[PDB]
Amino acid sequence: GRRIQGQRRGRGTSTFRAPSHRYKADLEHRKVEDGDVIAGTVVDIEHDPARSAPVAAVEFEDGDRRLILAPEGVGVGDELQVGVSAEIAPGNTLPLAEIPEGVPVCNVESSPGDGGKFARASGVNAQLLTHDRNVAVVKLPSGEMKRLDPQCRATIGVVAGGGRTDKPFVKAGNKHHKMKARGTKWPNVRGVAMNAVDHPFGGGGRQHPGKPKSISRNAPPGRKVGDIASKRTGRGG
Amino acid sequence: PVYVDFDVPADLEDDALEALEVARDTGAVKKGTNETTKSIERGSAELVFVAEDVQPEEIVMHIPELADEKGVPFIFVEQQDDLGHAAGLEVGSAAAAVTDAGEADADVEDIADKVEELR
Amino acid sequence: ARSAYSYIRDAWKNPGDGQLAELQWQRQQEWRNEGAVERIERPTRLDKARSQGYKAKQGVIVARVSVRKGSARKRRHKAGRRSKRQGVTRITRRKDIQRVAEERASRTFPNLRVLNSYSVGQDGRQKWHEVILIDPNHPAIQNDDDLSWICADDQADRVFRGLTGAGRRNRGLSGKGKGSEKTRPSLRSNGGKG
Amino acid sequence: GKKSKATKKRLAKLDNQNSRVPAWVMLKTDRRNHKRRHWRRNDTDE
RNA sequence: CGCACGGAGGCGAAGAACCACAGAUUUCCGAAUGAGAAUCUCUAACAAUUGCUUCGCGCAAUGAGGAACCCCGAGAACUGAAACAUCUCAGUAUCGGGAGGAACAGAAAACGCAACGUGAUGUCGUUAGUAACCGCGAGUGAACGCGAUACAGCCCAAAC
RNA sequence: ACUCGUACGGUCACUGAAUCCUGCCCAGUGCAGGUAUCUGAACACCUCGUACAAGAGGACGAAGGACCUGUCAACGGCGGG
RNA sequence: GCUUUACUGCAGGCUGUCGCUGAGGACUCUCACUCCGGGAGGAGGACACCGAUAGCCGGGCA
Ligand SMILES: [Cl-]
Ligand SMILES: [Cl-]
Ligand SMILES: [Cl-]
Ligand SMILES: [K+]
Ligand SMILES: [Mg+2]
Ligand SMILES: [Mg+2]
Ligand SMILES: [Mg+2]
Ligand SMILES: [Mg+2]
Ligand SMILES: [Mg+2]
Ligand SMILES: [Mg+2]
Ligand SMILES: [Mg+2]
Ligand SMILES: [Mg+2]
Ligand SMILES: [Mg+2]
Ligand SMILES: [Mg+2]
Ligand SMILES: [Mg+2]
Ligand SMILES: [Mg+2]
Ligand SMILES: [Mg+2]
Ligand SMILES: [Mg+2]
Ligand SMILES: [Mg+2]
Ligand SMILES: [Mg+2]
Ligand SMILES: [Mg+2]
Ligand SMILES: [Mg+2]
Ligand code: NA
Ligand code: NA
Ligand code: NA
Ligand code: NA
Ligand code: NA
Ligand code: NA
Ligand code: NA
Ligand code: NA
Ligand code: NA
Ligand code: NA
Ligand code: NA
Ligand code: NA
Ligand code: NA
Ligand code: NA
Repeated sequence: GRRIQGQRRGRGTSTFRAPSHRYKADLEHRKVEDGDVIAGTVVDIEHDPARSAPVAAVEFEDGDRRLILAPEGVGVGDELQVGVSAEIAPGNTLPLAEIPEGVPVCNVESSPGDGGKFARASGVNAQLLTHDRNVAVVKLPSGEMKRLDPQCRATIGVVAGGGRTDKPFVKAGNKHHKMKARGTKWPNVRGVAMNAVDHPFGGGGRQHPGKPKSISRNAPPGRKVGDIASKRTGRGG
Repeated sequence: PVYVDFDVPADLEDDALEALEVARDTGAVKKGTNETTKSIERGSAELVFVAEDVQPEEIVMHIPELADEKGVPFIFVEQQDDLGHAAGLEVGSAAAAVTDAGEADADVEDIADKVEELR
Repeated sequence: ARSAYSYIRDAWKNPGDGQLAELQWQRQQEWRNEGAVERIERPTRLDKARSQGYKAKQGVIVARVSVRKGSARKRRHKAGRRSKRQGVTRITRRKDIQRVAEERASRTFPNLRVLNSYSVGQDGRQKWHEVILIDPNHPAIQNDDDLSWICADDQADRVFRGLTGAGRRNRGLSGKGKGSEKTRPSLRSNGGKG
Repeated sequence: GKKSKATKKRLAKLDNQNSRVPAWVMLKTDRRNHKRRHWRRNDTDE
């Protein structure tokens, strides 16, 4: 048959790429030698086209002007600090070790100095639970307990723009506009609505998958479709 | 480095090279690794010199152990070009051998003794 | 008596033992950070180089080349093929890695010609070979009785036509009797069955 | 369209090639321009 | 005073035309090389990769072409087997790299008519559709030797 | 590539606004988890064989399978008497 | 052309083993190797990646 849509994706053609040239900033934590003597002032609050969430323009002491992944409650004029000795207030960034347990955090680093990887989407947050000289246990937004190096930096507070998901798109056009700002092909044609040549579920006199939807982890691309290595399906039991 | 098991102090090296110079003018000296190797094998070697900046090291790797199973004393020189100059060459030398000194036998003997002590 | 060279040779008989082993473990760290073709001032295996024709003279060049280990980096068929021709994984190229190394070196030095080459080890994913190249235009070589032969026009791009030692062995020309029916005088004249 | 100096030279040449075999060549050879090109009926290159 | 037999005019005994050899001139693009460009343009140029090196592009090299031939790599399918998978078509078509006037091969870690024998290598004739391979099906398929052609034998590494 | 992205994400599928709802079935097939025991290749190892080798056998045993469990808004099923 | 528990194979995934690969049937370490860090250095570590091979799955494809 023909390559399935999921296979066309990987080639990285225009249709599947994110409108990168239209994006504003790669939101990473600043690098500080040590000491913490790095503070800046929020100069503006802007919309981030890559995340449908606000972002903050900060002007640092040493003349550096950069956009920052903004937590809720950050405003123009506010002074933010980054470093070991940073104050424990919303919007500041310091290593997990300097953060008091039980405090909501966002933009958590996976490896110390990577600029942040976890809890960055609208209104989310990680929960710093356990401290130690060896490991800082953080609960990610998915509910998972993550063991991290206490040296991994993070920002105090929950990510801004919380509740974005609360409102329905209502119409195709609204989804369309959002989709145009992402690396995604939309709308979505169901496999079962296609011809056999185009998809493992295509074909038939009526619409139905011709086999069980639960596919093995070992299935090759072009065949891995439907419910991937599902431990279970449905709602009952 | 892989063939170097001890560090020769700058002052000892100076004495050694000076002895080599009076060795070429008085007695006899062999220049070059191939000619040095044969001295050790033929037993006509009294003191062999080995540079430490030899690249590749394969060229001189064998000198130490070969010397040991021949009773022939050996000393390390930091630079290849200094050994070549001391031997009287316009070019450098990875290894040299004092084949029978001369009006330096006193000093050479001491240098050999100073090295055995230096282990 | 034994030449000093015999000691370099003897060391290389077992590159995984003794001082040489420690040398390789150290060197390869630097080599893996070097490029595809690196010109080196002196051969790593002096005895082998001299044995193959190397001379500490003007116009004689040496370069270390790294080439990946393994079989053919082959693409699977994109049209009809009988089962026999559907393979990908087990297919290996007909030119040995050493020969690939020689060509990569010669390309790097377009004006030079390959004289010979030899192995200097490998790690888990690549092999290194040092190639001896010669400047057929330098008068220090045009006047050398032992090397001037390489200056002739018919020796141009000798490596690309398999006129190299590794080229000739890989072409099955080693044997002069049984087994060389389809190799001598050339693979092509024998219908490509060698 | 915007013609370049080189394109212009070529168009000029094509126009010149589009002339007729002079009257005297007929007499000299004791008796056709096989490359007569009309702007509408024919098509030039580029 | 080309093909080309017009008109006008001119050249040639200061030996023209014409032919041979040698030299002069030889725009732009073109490997195309200062940079860019559908043959033009912009402000000194071996661009790029290399060898030597007075370490300065100072001295040099490579690039691209050519009717096929030649050498080194990559390598189908129709087809045949009265289907078809190994096999066959075939190492063919086609593709990548490269030399020359011819390539390639070549002075035995050979042969093995086993010998008290031959004596570098191509090629031609033969050996022979033989030996060998093969759903032991269809098909596939040498060599030594011999008769010829032409003949040529040497240089390093190391020891010292 | 997704991605100047990080679970309020984005990938892979099914259904197809709202309203009232969405029953029973895990035997087969699929996916997934577990597994005393059974089965389970090659290398290395042991026995035999061979002055070596081919080869025969053994021991150990991964994923997988048997076996057990979960799962139908998973493929699907919801009859005769 | 298409399908599949048709025949035969081929990618791909999983898994053992060998090489890279090192020191003291469960374990410690650091030196290759990998990742993070501008750097200092940190994490991981003879595993993983990669090369080779073996078993299972394998109309994704011929
Ligand atoms: Cl969305
Ligand atoms: Cl060449
Ligand atoms: Cl004979
Ligand atoms: K066929
Ligand atoms: Mg970013
Ligand atoms: Mg939704
Ligand atoms: Mg788009
Ligand atoms: Mg749809
Ligand atoms: Mg339809
Ligand atoms: Mg299909
Ligand atoms: Mg329907
Ligand atoms: Mg349906
Ligand atoms: Mg021929
Ligand atoms: Mg006109
Ligand atoms: Mg130009
Ligand atoms: Mg047939
Ligand atoms: Mg038949
Ligand atoms: Mg054949
Ligand atoms: Mg024979
Ligand atoms: Mg000579
Ligand atoms: Mg990296
Ligand atoms: Mg099919
Ligand atoms: Na279907
Ligand atoms: Na070359
Ligand atoms: Na063959
Ligand atoms: Na026209
Ligand atoms: Na001319
Ligand atoms: Na040039
Ligand atoms: Na220059
Ligand atoms: Na037929
Ligand atoms: Na048929
Ligand atoms: Na067959
Ligand atoms: Na006879
Ligand atoms: Na069931
Ligand atoms: Na079931
Ligand atoms: Na059709």
